[PDB]
Amino acid sequence: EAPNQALLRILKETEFKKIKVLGSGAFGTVYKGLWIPEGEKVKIPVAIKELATSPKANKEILDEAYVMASVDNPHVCRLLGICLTSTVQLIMQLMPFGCLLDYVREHKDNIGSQYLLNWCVQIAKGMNYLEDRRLVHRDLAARNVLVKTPQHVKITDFGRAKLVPIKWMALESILHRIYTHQSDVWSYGVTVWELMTFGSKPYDGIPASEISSILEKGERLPQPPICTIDVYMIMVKCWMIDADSRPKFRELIIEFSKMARDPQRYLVIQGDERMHLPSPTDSNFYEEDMDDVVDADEYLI
Ligand SMILES: CO[C@H]1CCN(c2nccc(Nc3cc4c(cn3)nc(C)n4C(C)C)n2)C[C@H]1F
Repeated sequence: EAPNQALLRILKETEFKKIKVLGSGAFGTVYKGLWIPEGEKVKIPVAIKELATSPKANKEILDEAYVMASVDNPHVCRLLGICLTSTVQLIMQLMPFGCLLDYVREHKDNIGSQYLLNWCVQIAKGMNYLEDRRLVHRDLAARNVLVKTPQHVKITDFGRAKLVPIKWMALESILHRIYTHQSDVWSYGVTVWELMTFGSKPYDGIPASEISSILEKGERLPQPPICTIDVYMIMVKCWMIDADSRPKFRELIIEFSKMARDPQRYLVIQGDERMHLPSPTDSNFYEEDMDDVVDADEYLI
């Protein structure tokens, strides 16, 4: 197929400063930082993913760097560059509000129908872009959707993307390890369920080995209280046994968009419309020298 002419930017260690730790797991650690390129007079807020050195872990991060440097969409996280130190670090855009999963849990009392439905549209747009680029995510979940601003979310975590999270997986994937854009649609349905329930764990208490049998019988995630039959019906269609019967991401963009034009007809939330989240039109929305700071989305070379 088509040659991948994406540019892999090699960044000097001296061009960026680690500020604090954002998260730490088995992979290594993610830091909040600033990237001050060449003689540009710009400070770009960045997230630095730093890898111990084992030949296997270095290949896995370079496989993720390959995919992440090959995407370019407002609703997908792109790789700004890599730094070749003794460790190997991925330079990414800072998503200051973290993962959408923790965001819905921490801010449920100020999350209205407008925000929820717009997030669904944005995720479907990012996913439809990945489809255009012939990329199967294989790990779509609310934990892997990051928040740039409460009004702007992006799909990330390409560590499993190709051309195991059982409770988010399609039945063909659990049983036969078959991954399609239609298996991503199933994971999209589960992600929406996570948003609509304000961060509830799917099939809470049920062990992962029991899921495949539960799905085969016909058991699915329940109707969230805020969901009208209109929204639940969509989630349900993402969980059909026949992958081809499931909606396409382009149809999900359309369906969630029609709904986002009249959000209270499709999601029933007490106190909705009187709820407000931070916006770039708020005071003190934007610690260091705030001079010459530019978001990665506006920094293009
Ligand atoms: C497991 O590795 C993950 C780490 C998170 N990730 C990612 N992609 C693109 C941008 C980005 N930036 C980013 C990540 C942040 C963040 C601010 N900005 N605050 C927190 C708490 N986190 C994560 C650790 C979830 N983070 C995708 C993968 F790199």
